[PDB]
Amino acid sequence: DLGTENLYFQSMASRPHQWQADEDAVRKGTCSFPVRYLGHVEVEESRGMHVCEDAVKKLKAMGSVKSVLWVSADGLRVVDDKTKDLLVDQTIEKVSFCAPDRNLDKAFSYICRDGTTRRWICHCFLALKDSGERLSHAVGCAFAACLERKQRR
Ligand SMILES: [Cl-]
Ligand SMILES: [Cl-]
Repeated sequence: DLGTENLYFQSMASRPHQWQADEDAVRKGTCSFPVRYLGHVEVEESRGMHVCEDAVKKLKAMGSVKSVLWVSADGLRVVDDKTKDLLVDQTIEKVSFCAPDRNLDKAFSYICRDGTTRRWICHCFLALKDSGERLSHAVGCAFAACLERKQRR
């Protein structure tokens, strides 16, 4: 869809003195979060706070993998805890939108376009030690860092 959040505005709002460390970590490619990867789902939109919520409830009603979600300015990565296998390597430039969940506080998801499959694909998570919004803030820092480096280049 067409719809744009002011990234600067929401950066200034999200100021718990725990997330101060997250921003410098995302830029320095060291930022990680313990998660449970729910899976990917077809979604009818590139963005939507409720569109995500839906996609989460699809998977939560379907049937999860212990992993670590890594957040850098170049992309998001999910590494398996059991096998240490790289499960997901999603580039930050083809990520459309991300958001936490109004009704699942540990939930975090992001939408992305896959040009080969020609569809919008959500990717849901349940954080183990953190809140869903903490993760989303981290990925927003990526969105910012990306745009900022693309402007210099
Ligand atoms: Cl938005
Ligand atoms: Cl930088």
